[PDB]
Amino acid sequence: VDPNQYYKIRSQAIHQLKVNGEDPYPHKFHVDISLTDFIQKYSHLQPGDHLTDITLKVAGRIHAKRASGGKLIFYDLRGEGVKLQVMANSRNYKSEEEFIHINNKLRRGDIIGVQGNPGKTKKGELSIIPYEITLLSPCLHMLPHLHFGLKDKETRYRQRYLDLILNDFVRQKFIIRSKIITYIRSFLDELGFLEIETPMMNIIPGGAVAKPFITYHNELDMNLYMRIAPELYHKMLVVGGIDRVYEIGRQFRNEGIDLTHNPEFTTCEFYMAYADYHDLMEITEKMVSGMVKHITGSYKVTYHPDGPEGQAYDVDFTPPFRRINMVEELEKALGMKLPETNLFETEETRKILDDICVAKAVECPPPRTTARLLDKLVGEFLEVTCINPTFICDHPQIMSPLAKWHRSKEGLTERFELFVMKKEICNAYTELNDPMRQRQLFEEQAKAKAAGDDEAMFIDENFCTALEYGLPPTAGWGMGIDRVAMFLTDSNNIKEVLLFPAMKPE
Amino acid sequence: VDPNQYYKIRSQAIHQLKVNGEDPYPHKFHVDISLTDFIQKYSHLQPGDHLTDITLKVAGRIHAKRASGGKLIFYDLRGEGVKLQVMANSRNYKSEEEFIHINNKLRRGDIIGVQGNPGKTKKGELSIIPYEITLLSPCLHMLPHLKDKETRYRQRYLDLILNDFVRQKFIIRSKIITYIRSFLDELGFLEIETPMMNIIPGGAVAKPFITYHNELDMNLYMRIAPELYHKMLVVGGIDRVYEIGRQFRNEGIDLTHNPEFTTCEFYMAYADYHDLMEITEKMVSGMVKHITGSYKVTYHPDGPEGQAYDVDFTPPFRRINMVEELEKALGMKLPETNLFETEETRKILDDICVAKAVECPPPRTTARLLDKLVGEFLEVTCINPTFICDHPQIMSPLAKWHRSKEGLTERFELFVMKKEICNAYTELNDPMRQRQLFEEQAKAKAAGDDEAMFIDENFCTALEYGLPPTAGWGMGIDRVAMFLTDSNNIKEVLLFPAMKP
Amino acid sequence: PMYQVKPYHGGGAPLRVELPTCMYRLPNVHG
Ligand SMILES: Nc1ncnc2c1ncn2[C@@H]1O[C@H](COP(=O)(O)CP(=O)(O)OP(=O)(O)O)[C@@H](O)[C@H]1O
Ligand SMILES: N[C@@H](CCCC[NH3+])C(=O)O
Ligand SMILES: N[C@@H](CCCC[NH3+])C(=O)O
Ligand SMILES: [Mg+2]
Ligand SMILES: [Mg+2]
Repeated sequence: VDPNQYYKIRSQAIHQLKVNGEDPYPHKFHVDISLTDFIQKYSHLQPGDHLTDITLKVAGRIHAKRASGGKLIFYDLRGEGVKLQVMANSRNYKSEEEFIHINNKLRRGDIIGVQGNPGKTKKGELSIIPYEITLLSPCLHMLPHLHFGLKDKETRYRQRYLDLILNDFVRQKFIIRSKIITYIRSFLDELGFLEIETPMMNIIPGGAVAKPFITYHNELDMNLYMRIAPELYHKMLVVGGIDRVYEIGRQFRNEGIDLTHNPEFTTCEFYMAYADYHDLMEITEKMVSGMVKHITGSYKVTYHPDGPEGQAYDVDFTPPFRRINMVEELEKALGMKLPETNLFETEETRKILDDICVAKAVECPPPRTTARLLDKLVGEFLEVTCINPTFICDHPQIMSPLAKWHRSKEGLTERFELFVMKKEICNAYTELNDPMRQRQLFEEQAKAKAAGDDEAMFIDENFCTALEYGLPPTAGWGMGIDRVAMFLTDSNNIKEVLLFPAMKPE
Repeated sequence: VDPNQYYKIRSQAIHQLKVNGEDPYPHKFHVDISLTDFIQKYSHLQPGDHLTDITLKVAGRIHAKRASGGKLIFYDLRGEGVKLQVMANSRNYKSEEEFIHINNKLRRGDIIGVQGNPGKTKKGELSIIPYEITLLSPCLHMLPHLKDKETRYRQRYLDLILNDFVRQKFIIRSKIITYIRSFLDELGFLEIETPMMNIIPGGAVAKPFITYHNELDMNLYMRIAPELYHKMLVVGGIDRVYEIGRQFRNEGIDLTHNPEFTTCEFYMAYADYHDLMEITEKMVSGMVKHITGSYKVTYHPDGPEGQAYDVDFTPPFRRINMVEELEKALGMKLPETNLFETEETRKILDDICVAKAVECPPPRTTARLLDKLVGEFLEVTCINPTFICDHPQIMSPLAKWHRSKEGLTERFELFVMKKEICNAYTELNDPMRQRQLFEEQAKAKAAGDDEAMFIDENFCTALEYGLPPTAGWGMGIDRVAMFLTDSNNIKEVLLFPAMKP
Repeated sequence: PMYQVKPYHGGGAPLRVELPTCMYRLPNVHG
C-alpha cells in the first residue's frame, strides 16, 4: 500500500467521522492507571484469568492490529516504554454493533483509550479485555514496517516523534540526559551553590573563544550578540559577594555541524570563592564518578566511538582520575624537549612548533599561531590517550586568557580540562583576579582580533572594573552537558542527545 | 577625597606590593568556616569570653576600618549577608611590626582572610581576634559611603555588596524555580530542552529576533515559546514534559519588559484545562506558602510609600468566564459566541471600545479590541489569584475549541495583581483545524498584524501522526519573582537587566 | 576540603506541600 494514498483515504475517513458527529478528536479521556502500574499490578495473573471485579481505563498508541476471528481482535497498546495487549472479544464488548464499528474504525498508529478488565491469554500474555474502546487521536499516515528500526538519520532527526514511536532506546537517552542535568543541580545545590540566570544577549560576547551569532535590537538600534559563555557575569556575581554560583544553560556558536558540534548546546558553569583548581579537580572527580555510578549502576561503562559496527572501549570512571601536565607529556610523546615555558610568546617558539607540526604531519590551518599549533599537537599526541577520565593540566597562558598564572611554573596557568573518550567534557581554572593582568591579556586578545581572527575575544571594560572592585580568590568550571550525555548513552553523535538537532535543509 | 585619584593612588600602592613581592593577589587562602556557621557556633559566648584553644580562618570583604588607636583596630567583615567584627589588637597578633604593616596595608572594600580566635567584647559584640590577617584581593575604588536605580542595575556587584535585600530577592527567585522543578519532577515530568533558534518562530504572539547562520546562508529566529516542540514530543510518546528556559522578544525595554525573560512550559497527556486548574492552584498556593511562610502576601504595585494590596493565595482561586463577566462589566449583552469571526462583531466591539473610551492602536482586529476591553474591565478586578477562562478562538489559535460553547476555547489565564502569570489550555490536536487557524493567522499577518503567527507545516504533520488529548501550561517566572519579592520593576529580579546605554 | 555552606533551600525536595491527585500516577523519573 502507498503512504500518500493511505494518507488521502485516512484523512477522508476521519473527516467522515467528523461530519457524523462521531468525534475522532475527543477532549477528555479519564485514564485510571499507567500501563506501567497496570503491568506491575496484574502480572501475577495465571493463564486464562479474567478479573470480573476490576475495571480500569488505560490509554496508548496502537502498534499492531491482528485478528484471530471475526469476533476476536488483538491490539498492541504501547506507552511509557512499555506494552499491553488489548484482547477485544465481541462477548465482552458493550454491543456487537459497536464492537464491529470500533474495529472498523481503528488502524495501527491510533491513540486509543481502553476501559476493560485485567486478564491473561491461555498463552500467558497479560491483557486488558475491553468493555469500550475510544478513538482519542487517529494516525493519518502509514507507520513504516521496519526490520532494523528507523535507521534513516534524516527522518529520525527531523521527525523526532517518529524516532520516539518506532525506536525504544531514544526515550532512554533523553531520560539519562535529564538524570545527568538533575544530578548536577542536586550536587551543587547541596554544596551551597546558588542557581542563577545571566544574559543570553550581550553587547560584547566573552567567556570563551568562538564566532558569535549577531542579532539586531530594533527599539535600541544596536547589535546584540548571542552568548558563548556566562563566565564574566558569574565572576561579577562573586565580586558582589555571592560566593558559590552555577547556571545550566544554553550557549551559541556560529560554527559548523559535526558529531560533536551543534550551533546551540547546553553547558553548566559554576564559580566557587576561596577555591583553586586542585579543589575543583577533587569536586569534579566526586561529581563525575558519582554521576556515572548513580545513573548506570557502575563506574565502568562501554563506549562504541565508531558505532556498534566498531570497537568497544571500556571506560573506568573509578577515582582518582589520571593526571597529566600538558607540556611535559607533550614533550614525552614527541620525544623532544620543547622551549622553556616563559618563552612561549616568542617567534622562535612559534617557528619550532610550526616545524614540529610539519614534520609530525599535524595540520594547523591558518592562522598558525603558537597557541593553535600547541592545541593541534595536544589533540594529536595527548588527547587520544585519554580513554578513561584524564585531567590535562597546567596549560600555557597563551591558551588561557582568563586563567590565573601558575604559582610555580612561569608561563603556565592553574588550569585543567577533563577528557573522556578522547573528547573534552570539562574546562576549569583558578580564576584571574588581577585587573591589570586581565586587561593586558584582553589587549593581546584584541590585537589578535585586529589581524582578522573572529574567535579571539573582545575587551570587556565593565568586567575589568568589576575586577578592580575586588574579585576574591576564586576557581571556575564548565562542563559540556551534551557530551557527557553522549558518553553515558553510548552515542557517537551529538544529534543523538539533542531532541531537535540542527539540520542543513533538504 | 576624590575617587579618580583614590583609584590612581591605590593602583600605585598595589603595584608597589607586587614589585616588592608581598603578593596582593594570592592564589589560595583556605577558609575553615563560613561566617554564618561561625556566628551560629559562637553567638552563645558570654561577653568578654575568649576561646583560645580554637583558631579558625574566615574570609570576607571589609565594609569599615575603624581604629581605637593605636594598638587596636576594628574591621567590619561582611559575607553571605552577615557581618563579623575583627578585633585586631597588637598583643594578640603574631607581631607588632606585622600588625602595623598589615593595618597600613588594608582599606575598606578589600577582600581579606583572617586567622584567629572567636570571642565577644565586653560591649557584647561577637568577634574574631586575629593571629594573622592576609590581603586576598584589594579594592581599587572608593565604595559609595546606594539607591540610584540605574547605578544598581548597571553595576549589580556594587548593589550586591552594599544592599542586603537584593541577594534575598535572587534567593527567592532561585527557590521559585527549584520548587517548580521539584513539583513537576515529583509528578512524573521529564525536564527537556527544545531549540532556542528556529526557522519559523511559533508558540506565542510576538515580534522575533532575527540572526544569521553563516555556514548555512540561512536566517534563524530566536524563540518566543517552546510550545510546538513540546507538543511534538507528546506525539512522540513522552506523556509529561516541561522546560524552564529563556525566551526572546524584539520589543520595548521597560518597567515590566525585558528582551529576554524566563518561562516554565509544561505539557501533560490525558489532561484538560480543569486538571490544569487544580494543578495550578496547588503549585502556586504551595509555592507561595513554602517560600514566604504564608498564603498571604502584601504587594506594593507603585512604591513602598504607595497603595498596599493584600493578597490571599488560599485555594480555591476565583474563576470568571471572559465573555460573561465582560457582559456584566459592560452592562450590556455581547454578540452570541459563534458570531465572533464576523466583521459585524468587529464593528460592534469597535463601537463599544470607542463608547467606553478604550484605546486600541491599529490594527483594530476583533482580537485586539477584545483584549483591550478585557484589560480595561476584567484584569483590574484580579488582585487575588484569579482564573480568567473560556477565551474566544480568535484570541487562541493553538487552543482547542470549547466542548459546549461554540466560538470559545478551553483556556485560562491566571491573574495576580492585575497581571498575567499563567497561560494554559486544552491543546488543539486536530491537524485540519490547526492548519485552518494557521491559515487565518497568515492572512492576518499578510494584512499587517506583526506578531501574528506563521505556518509550521511540520507541526501540522506531527498532529497528523496523532497528538493525544493533551493540556498545556506556561508561566512567567520573572513576574512570580516580582510578586514574591515585592518588586514592581522587572529589573529587580533580573541580575543583569537590559539597559538603554 | 572546602568549607561547608548550607544549601539555600534544603535539603530537597518540596511538593511535600502539594501534590495534586486529579490525574493518574506516573513515577518520578529520578528515583
Ligand atoms: N558546537 C558545540 N557542541 C557541543 N559542545 C560544544 C560546542 N562548542 C563548544 N562546545 C563545548 O566547549 C568546549 C570547547 O572546546 P575547544 O577546545 O575550545 C574546541 P573543540 O573542537 O571542542 O576541541 P578540538 O578542536 O581540540 O577537537 C568543548 O569541550 C565542548 O564541550
Ligand atoms: N567559559 C569556559 C568554561 C569555564 C572555564 C573556567 N572559568 C568555556 O567556555 O570553556
Ligand atoms: N506559549 C504560551 C504558553 C503555553 C500555553 C499552553 N499551550 C504563551 O506564550 O503564553
Ligand atoms: Mg578545550
Ligand atoms: Mg495576556
